[PDB]
Amino acid sequence: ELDQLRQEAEQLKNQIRDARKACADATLSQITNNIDPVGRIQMRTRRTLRGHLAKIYAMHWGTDSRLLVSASQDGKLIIWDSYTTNKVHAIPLRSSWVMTCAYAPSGNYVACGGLDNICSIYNLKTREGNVRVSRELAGHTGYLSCCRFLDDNQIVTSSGDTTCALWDIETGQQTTTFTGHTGDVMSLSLAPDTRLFVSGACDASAKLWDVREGMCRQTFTGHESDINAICFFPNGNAFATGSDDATCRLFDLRADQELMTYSHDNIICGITSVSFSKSGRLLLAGYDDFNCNVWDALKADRAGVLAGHDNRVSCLGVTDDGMAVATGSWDSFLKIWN
Amino acid sequence: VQLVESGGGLVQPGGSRKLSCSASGFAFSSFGMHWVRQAPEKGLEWVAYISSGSGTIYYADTVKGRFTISRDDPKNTLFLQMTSLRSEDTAMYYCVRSIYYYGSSPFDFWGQGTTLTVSSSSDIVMTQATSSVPVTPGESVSISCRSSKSLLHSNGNTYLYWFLQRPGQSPQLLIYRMSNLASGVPDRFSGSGSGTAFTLTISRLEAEDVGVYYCMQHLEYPLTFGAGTKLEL
Amino acid sequence: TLSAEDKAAVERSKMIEKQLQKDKQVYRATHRLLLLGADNSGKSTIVKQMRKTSGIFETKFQVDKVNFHMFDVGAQRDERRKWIQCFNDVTAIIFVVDSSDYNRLQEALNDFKSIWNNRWLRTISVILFLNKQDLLAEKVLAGSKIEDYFPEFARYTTPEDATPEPGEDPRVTRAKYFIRDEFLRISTASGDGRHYCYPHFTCSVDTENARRIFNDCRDIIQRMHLRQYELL
Amino acid sequence: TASIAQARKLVEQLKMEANIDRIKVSKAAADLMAYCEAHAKEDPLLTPVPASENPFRE
Amino acid sequence: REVQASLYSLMSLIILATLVGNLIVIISISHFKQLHTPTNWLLHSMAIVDFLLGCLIMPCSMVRTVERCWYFGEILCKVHTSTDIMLSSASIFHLAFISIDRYCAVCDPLRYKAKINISTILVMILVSWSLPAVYAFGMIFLELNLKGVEELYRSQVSDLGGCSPFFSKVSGVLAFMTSFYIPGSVMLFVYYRIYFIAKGQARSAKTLGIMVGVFLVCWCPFFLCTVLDPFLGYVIPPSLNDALYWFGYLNSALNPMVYAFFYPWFRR
Ligand SMILES: CNC[C@@H]1OCCc2ccsc21
Repeated sequence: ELDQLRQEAEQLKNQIRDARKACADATLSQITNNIDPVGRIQMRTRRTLRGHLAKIYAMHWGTDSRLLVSASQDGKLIIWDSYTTNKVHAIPLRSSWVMTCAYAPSGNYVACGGLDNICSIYNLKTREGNVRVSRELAGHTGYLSCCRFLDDNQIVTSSGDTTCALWDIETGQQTTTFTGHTGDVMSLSLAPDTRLFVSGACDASAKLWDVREGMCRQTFTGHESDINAICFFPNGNAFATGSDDATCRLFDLRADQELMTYSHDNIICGITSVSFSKSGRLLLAGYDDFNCNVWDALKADRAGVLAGHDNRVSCLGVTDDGMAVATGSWDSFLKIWN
Repeated sequence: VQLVESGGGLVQPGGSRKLSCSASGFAFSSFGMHWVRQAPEKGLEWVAYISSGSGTIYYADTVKGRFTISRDDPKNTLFLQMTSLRSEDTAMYYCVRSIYYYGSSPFDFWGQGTTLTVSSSSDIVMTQATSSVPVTPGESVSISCRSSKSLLHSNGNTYLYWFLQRPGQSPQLLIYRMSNLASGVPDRFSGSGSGTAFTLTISRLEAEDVGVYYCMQHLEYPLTFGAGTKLEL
Repeated sequence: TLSAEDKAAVERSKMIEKQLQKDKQVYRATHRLLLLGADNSGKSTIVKQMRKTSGIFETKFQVDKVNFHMFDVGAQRDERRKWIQCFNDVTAIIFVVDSSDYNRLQEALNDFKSIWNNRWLRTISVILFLNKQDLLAEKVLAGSKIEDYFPEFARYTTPEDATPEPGEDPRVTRAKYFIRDEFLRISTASGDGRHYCYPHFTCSVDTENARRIFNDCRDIIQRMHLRQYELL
Repeated sequence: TASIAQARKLVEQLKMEANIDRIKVSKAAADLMAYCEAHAKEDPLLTPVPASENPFRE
Repeated sequence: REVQASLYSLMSLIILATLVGNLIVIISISHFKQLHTPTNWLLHSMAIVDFLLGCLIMPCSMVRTVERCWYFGEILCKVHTSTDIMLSSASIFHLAFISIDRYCAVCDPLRYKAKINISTILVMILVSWSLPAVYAFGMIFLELNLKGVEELYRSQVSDLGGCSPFFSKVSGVLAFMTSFYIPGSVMLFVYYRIYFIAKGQARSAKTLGIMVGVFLVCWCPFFLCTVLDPFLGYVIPPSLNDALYWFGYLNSALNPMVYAFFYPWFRR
């Protein structure tokens, strides 16, 4: 009937958890105590980009380190110029309930999708001075919650129908599909080598995916609530998560463990975005109480605050070279910090 | 993308005639419409410049009180006006495009041009090195261009262009802003510079490369041109 | 802004700003509505009367030179607790119920209780619709009763404020207003003077639903502004 | 029952996930300090940059 | 004197209160990015008017009545009186347009943001700022208020040192009308119908009482005395008239408080 399944369940549970607990010799705090911290840091607003009507949900830095893109509920994609505070392109959507956007590493395409079960592709470089749609992806059941680029031809999308899917832009059909999540998944973080990527869902569990074989590898658990922001360590061996219970955690791939947890008593709202710095020392995580925060990754301590947004923070980006940090919010202004 | 203009010919001195340029196959409303003029036997030179939204209209020092350019954004057609033609009104008129934003490549597509014949300061001056050089199909070629003043700007950008009109063909674009390659020209072409003297270096060579090569500056409003360096087999 | 190129850059970035101004001017003069319901409820016919695995649908109706945009969510997952955050700026919610079934109404009551009390759905007034009333009449003149599933119907009396328009049968009106009050009890226990409930009695073909929506929206905006300007 | 298909795949996935090696916290921690100490020099955000160097001045 | 020192104390308190109350509003609504709604621009414009009045014209007429004599030239008298007229008329016009904005908000709720946009507010500020200058300069510098009353003006007031403005039989009535009767009627009518609309809705309203009480206790005596004095035969002691001008002034002092500190949405 059903007695066979649970027996194997606790069998595997006790087979894995004992080894996982035994591998944990000591916490990172003991080692990191000796390192001199960095102390107190000032960050100041250096620009303020204005022009969006409604709230803002996404942004993505370019490889050029000078261009960036953002999407809004009024149905707009706008491509800025971070140096001279200019606008380059203004793209109108078809479905106004957009939730994510991406900028191609080669700087040739952008993709967006949301509460229409479709991810679109816009071609920035053509012979006619326009930006047009070129490949519109249908096949998902739920809303799109994340999307990332591998190259000019392979794109990874995350959807509300509990399945991740690797696509092929040239033909428009999937080449792989990932299953294993009970609840709808919210975000995915690529690897620096573009051969693996982690995933997060509303199930308080994070998994590891391998593109080439299309099969899962590991499962990470420990959060008390759902996960709505994940970011991958620059080294290529760790990642950090963001939950709705005022908690951010650090995880290790090879060790299969849970590292320091970044929480404070005076915080009640839920994290919305997480990002690192070029050297991995700083973690920048915006919060629903109108304020971003910055932490010391090694010591798990607050070092200064970046206030100045009137409403919720929804997106957060750090340049490739570490020059500047851009923050977006529901009050429709992006503030650059340097 | 195809641009076509019609009209022109033989007129008696002092007349005024209207030239129209018709554009099809692209979003004309978002492009500038420079008028670069080529003398019947000499190098290129400016005639006018209207921006995309008809905001700014520069004119040429030689002709400013007689030449007016107008555009018809709905019908998508470009116009030129002249007054009291002199003997100099014999040169060649071409329809050029351009587009300005971060990372753009101005001066992309040129028209076929129209022919008109008339019966009987502090400008940055640039001069090209030679006028004719014999070449071998497979050797390495180099051309040099000189500018009176430094072209590099405070924002770290050098405004130099290499066009290379081919015989019997309208001009083209190879290298834009010193060290950047144009839209799918053969990769053998390249460019290098220092700030005042510049060199165009072709690695291999083919029968197509024959023609005349030009120099152009874009640091400050007036757009001066080089003389030309013909290559013969 | 020294070289001519940067001048053309700022000119382009100004043209874009003018286009955004026009878009904002159009965006300001339009009201967005969210339509919710179940499968058995005739919300599939309300949209047709007003008028591919897609995820959302849009329909447009104009009354007295005011534009209303109502978004009906199509093929989505059952759980809505995650995509409901995008809708905390709309004017009102048009809830729909089929009051003929008498047994699959506890689910509707729980759904209303969940929607009304959502933390992101505060400050949003809800317009309640009671659909397919002729079926209730055609099911109640034969007697399948409501006492089978709702025992407390036996101690219910028609309130004095009731105004039965048809007058076909007192029991019809008693049961109708019983269901109305049963739905209305949910909103009264909370809401603390920030948002309301506007019940109605609708059937299949009712060519007055647009006017009801218009009047309810007008009476929501007026209350909001009066609250803002310290007059309530 | 008809849920035998869903039942097994969890078992094979659990068997697969068990077959992964462990390196404990010695290699896990030490790599992070090595990387951060090596690359802390060029970090622009961590150490304030000269006003002439950064491009978002004034 | 003790009386003079006390009067100077009240006058200086009024000037300081006016300047600080207007500066707070100006700086706050100028800097803050979210507080950029068009009605806030109307409030900003009125605040600038009031600050200019409090910095320019309050001290002159402060000095100008304590010793009961004018210590400046004859050319200065015309400029001050005319600028005083301009600034007071501008303040009253700003109050009148704030009241319609309120009426357009409540009486027509669906088409509020479609019609009260920032182009209309710019037109409102331009009309508020332009016409008072026109009719004030035209009446004062091009002498039309002294027409017909030159004899008494030359005889009694101009013989001694004084800078008291003078109004003829028709000039006083025209000033009374154009500066008090139209805006007063507009505000009364508007803040009166909203009362019935919000008494019925709460069936299924004293703040406007305050917003009318100040405007009518603090200008009615002035303008009534101004329009009635020529008919009586010039019997009003000027010592009273000093207390009148100061009414409006006191109005200039208290006006930004009512429209800024009363509302919670600006208080934070
Ligand atoms: C604040 N003083 C008001 C000013 O005093 C001179 C006469 C007059 C007429 C309109 S307002 C005015």
